Amino acid sequence: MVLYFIGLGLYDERDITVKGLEIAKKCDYVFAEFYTSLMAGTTLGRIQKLIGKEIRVLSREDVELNFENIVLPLAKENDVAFLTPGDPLVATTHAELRIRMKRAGVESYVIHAPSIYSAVGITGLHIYKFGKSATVAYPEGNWFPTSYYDVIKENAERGLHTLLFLDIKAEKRMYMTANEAMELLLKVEDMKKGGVFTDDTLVVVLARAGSLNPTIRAGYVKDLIREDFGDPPHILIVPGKLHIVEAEYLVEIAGAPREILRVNV
Amino acid sequence: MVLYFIGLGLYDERDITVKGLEIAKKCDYVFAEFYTSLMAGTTLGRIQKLIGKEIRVLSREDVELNFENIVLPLAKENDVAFLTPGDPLVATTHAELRIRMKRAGVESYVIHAPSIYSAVGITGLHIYKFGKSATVAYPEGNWFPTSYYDVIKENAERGLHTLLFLDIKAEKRMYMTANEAMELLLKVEDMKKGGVFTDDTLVVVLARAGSLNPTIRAGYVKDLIREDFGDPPHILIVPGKLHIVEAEYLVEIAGAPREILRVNV
Ligand SMILES: Nc1ncnc2c1ncn2[C@@H]1O[C@H](CSCC[C@H](N)C(=O)O)[C@@H](O)[C@H]1O
Ligand code: NA
Ligand SMILES: [Pt+2]
Ligand SMILES: [Pt+2]
Repeated sequence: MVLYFIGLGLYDERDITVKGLEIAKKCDYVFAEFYTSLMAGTTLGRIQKLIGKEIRVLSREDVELNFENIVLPLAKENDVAFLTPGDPLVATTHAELRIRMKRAGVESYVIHAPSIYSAVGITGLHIYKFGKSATVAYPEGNWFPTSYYDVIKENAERGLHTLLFLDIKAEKRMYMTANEAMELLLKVEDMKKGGVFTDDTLVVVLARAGSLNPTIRAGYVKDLIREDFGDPPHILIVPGKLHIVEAEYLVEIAGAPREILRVNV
Repeated sequence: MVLYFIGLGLYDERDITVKGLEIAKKCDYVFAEFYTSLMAGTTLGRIQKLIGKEIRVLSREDVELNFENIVLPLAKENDVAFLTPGDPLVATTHAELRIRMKRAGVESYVIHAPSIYSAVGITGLHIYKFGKSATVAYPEGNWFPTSYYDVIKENAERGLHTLLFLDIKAEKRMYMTANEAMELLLKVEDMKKGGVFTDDTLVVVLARAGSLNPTIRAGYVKDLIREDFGDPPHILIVPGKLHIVEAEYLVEIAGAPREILRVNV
């Protein structure tokens, strides 16, 4: 009868909510996708064991082109679950999926889970101060995306922080590191020369949020661009004018240079 | 003392994550606070029953002024859990708390949970398009705050959505409804004449996020300002120019007027 959008959380299979687990356990069919993000702390096997169901993993093409062709033949007889990393509707196009299903006569429910979008709070940066978000995409051939640079510019001018989701090619097992995003940004700066992202820009890196020991680091690009932040996933943040308490957190928790406390300079 | 910040999630006692529940059960002492927000879909008794541990509630004062005298000296040699609605560290007081503990030589870990910041994704509005967020506070005495109005203007001006939290008196359990928020915003519009919030402005109201049956409504102020959105807490969002996909989602899921497909896209 119905379709469940169930988020699995940030890091591992335990990041799912109790609500999500109890509902997943009782679904007749369980589908999942693992291309919108990376859950570096678990495996398909562990998730299957926790839920006690066999999980059919879908590729991006299966979902975007054949979702209703794969699910309709079931959702019309049985309860179906669709599992995704983090929160199913955050920084994905899965919301549009609910539209398809509804037009096809299948009602759906969403079960939220920890998302990187709110997890940024662990960096000490005021979540309300974040502005428009962007994604740093891998260049492809001659195509070199650069719009994320303009987003940073617009937010920074307003004194707002910029959350930069990093690119991922799940089928090639390529997960963009914060180091790589910084290299790409330095190159876009070299081209545009807007003084938006340079060696002296203060950035914040959050790696593997959701794990008990995520990597939280802050400092100037020149010092962090070659630093090892551990395995992916990574998220990069370009803060705006800092609040003193934001600077305190970055210094005391993220090991930032004590000089940022002079938010005046 | 190792301190575990554990988020309780959006609505009820099942919104905590499997990870949070298990860690909370392993902790010798479990504290909680419900002053930053309330868990409107459940009760302390129900959360206590699920966690299977005695839950010691702490007031805003207990936390901000005496946390080191209550939690620490109690949990000399043990692990302590501190339960908070939503996702820990989203609220500023939690981040400050972590800094304080670190200075006191106390290490802490964070177990994330769904936050309203990511949950709003259920409105169909793309998360990347949200800009600076703000809170609508009641005017009182000789004080009439209006900054939240400027936040809307700056965001919408750039085609960004504005997430608006509504005033809450946790201790007294009093909430500002979306209706009241709308009246206040119109009152501010009359004072500023910015053409930012009027009877023709498109807004979205979200209530009981986390619940399996949340209330998601979209429409013009003139139509929504007297609608019954149910029990608080409510969340008000003033979107910017809509993506056609966003608009279709609002029409088909949040019952928005077909009219938005040509007026707000
Ligand atoms: N646990 C994590 N730690 C650090 N970054 C993460 C992360 N999870 C996701 N990200 C970031 O977000 C990108 C995927 S976008 C999908 C986000 C997911 N829907 C959610 O709600 O969390 C990743 O490439 C990475 O840039
Ligand atoms: Na935001
Ligand atoms: Pt989208
Ligand atoms: Pt919250």
